[PDB]
Amino acid sequence: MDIVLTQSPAIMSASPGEKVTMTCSASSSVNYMYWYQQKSGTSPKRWIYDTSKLASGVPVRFSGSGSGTSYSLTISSMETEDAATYYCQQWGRNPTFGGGTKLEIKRADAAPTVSIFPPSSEQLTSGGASVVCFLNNFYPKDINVKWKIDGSERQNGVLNSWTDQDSKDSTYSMSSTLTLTKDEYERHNSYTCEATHKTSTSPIVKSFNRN
Amino acid sequence: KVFGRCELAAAMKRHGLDNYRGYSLGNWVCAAKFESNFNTQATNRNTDGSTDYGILQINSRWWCNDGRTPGSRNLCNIPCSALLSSDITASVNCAKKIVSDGNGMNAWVAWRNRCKGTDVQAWIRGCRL
Amino acid sequence: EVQLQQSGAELMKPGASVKISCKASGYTFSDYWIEWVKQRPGHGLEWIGEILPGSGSTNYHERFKGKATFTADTSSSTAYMQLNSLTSEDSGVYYCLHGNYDFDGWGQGTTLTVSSAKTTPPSVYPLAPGSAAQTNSMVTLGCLVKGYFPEPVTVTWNSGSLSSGVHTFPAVLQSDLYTLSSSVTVPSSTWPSETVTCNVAHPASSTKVDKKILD
Repeated sequence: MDIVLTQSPAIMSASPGEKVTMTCSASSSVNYMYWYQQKSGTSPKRWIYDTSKLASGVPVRFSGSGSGTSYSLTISSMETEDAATYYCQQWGRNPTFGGGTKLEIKRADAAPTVSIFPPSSEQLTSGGASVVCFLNNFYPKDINVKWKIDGSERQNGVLNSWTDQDSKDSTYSMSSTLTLTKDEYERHNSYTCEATHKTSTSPIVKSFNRN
Repeated sequence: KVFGRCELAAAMKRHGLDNYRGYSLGNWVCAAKFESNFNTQATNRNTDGSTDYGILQINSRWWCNDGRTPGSRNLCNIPCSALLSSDITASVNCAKKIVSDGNGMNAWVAWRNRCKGTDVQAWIRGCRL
Repeated sequence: EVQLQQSGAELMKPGASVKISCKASGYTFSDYWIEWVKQRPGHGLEWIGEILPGSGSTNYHERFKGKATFTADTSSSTAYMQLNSLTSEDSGVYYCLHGNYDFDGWGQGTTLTVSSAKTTPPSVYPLAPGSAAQTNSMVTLGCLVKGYFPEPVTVTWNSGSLSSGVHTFPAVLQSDLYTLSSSVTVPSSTWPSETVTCNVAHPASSTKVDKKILD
């Protein structure tokens, strides 16, 4: 049997000092719930065991509770270092983990700094043309990037990548790359990167002309 | 190790299980057959976080201590790992305590579902005991 | 102090088998279970199974029966997990770990990549603003690290001296090749007056490129 654990909110943000509560719902009743904390790039750490017992090193601001098909993890007062993904787990006959709750740091809104770059001469000589656009240090993470070639919106050939929340200023950054062949690139003049963020009703536009 | 059927019957007999608390030898051999298929190393995770160990699948919540089971009682006062030896001594001693818990062999799920009410003598049949 | 030291990253082709080790220390090896977990981006964490060293006992999650096989060597206090019939779906990070009332630390994890793709060094391209770009107070530059395999690559700027103001984005896969970008931001008046170079290393191909950013 497969016991499904659904965690909510899937993603949430909190400011230091704020109370945080995340839930884990099971498709079937379980006797105990376990919780693990994982930070980007490192192994998970057991955080709470036997439903409410704190693992070694876990600060008292953390508490676990629940029964049956509903359990929760609560942080009395959010601290900066608590930012991470928390996974619940039922440790029965066939152990399963929830999808995790990603706890991020809440901060003031920040408009992205957008920068566009033409393909390097070296890549062009190789027959390729990648146009890169950086949208750095913005908040919240929600953001939309649109590419335009000679005024027309371009969808295909675009690949995006997002960084994890910055450990310094708690902002987010994004990279968007439009890749075309050397010939296709040479058959168009203007390239534009448009960033739409909640910090403004008007998108930030950055562009250049090959000619 | 995986015990032979008659080999185990002989071992259980020398350990005084024949007619122990009224349960004829066949009962014990039958229980081991359906609990672990005579495998001394068999283990199975349960649902309360407990694990069943050995040839008679002794539980870590009430009988042996495995150091990770909630509500541990360890009524047999023995580490669960000690119930996985090719020598059945530890498992037999604990089994004698389990059967005296107040429910007889009903303590064993496999015994209830596959041995109880059947011709358990068939499990020692043909064995030169 | 209990420790679990796993073996290094693995790169295997489809159909092969791989065995990952987990060396334990700081306690009586035969007295504790060592569990194993799989992690994949988006798919989350999955419990694989466990082994009790010395007794030879093992428990497997129903989803991994037949895929994983645990063994152990008490002479070196090392546990192993063998994954057979490898497929792309097996790519991910694998962990061995403890879970009990005495301790519950996890190993550092082992990255496994299953692909038919061949080891390829990255092409490294400099990213500089267009000659028509309007100068501001700050200037952002970058490096495009394209077409490499497998992961990972290490990117630094000016040999690490430029740590702050740097953003190295997660690589994206396509056509069995990885592509990544990194940006660095400094005062407009400091470039090109002061040189900026991105250092890209790809261990798998034993290659190291130092690309200076020019106008």
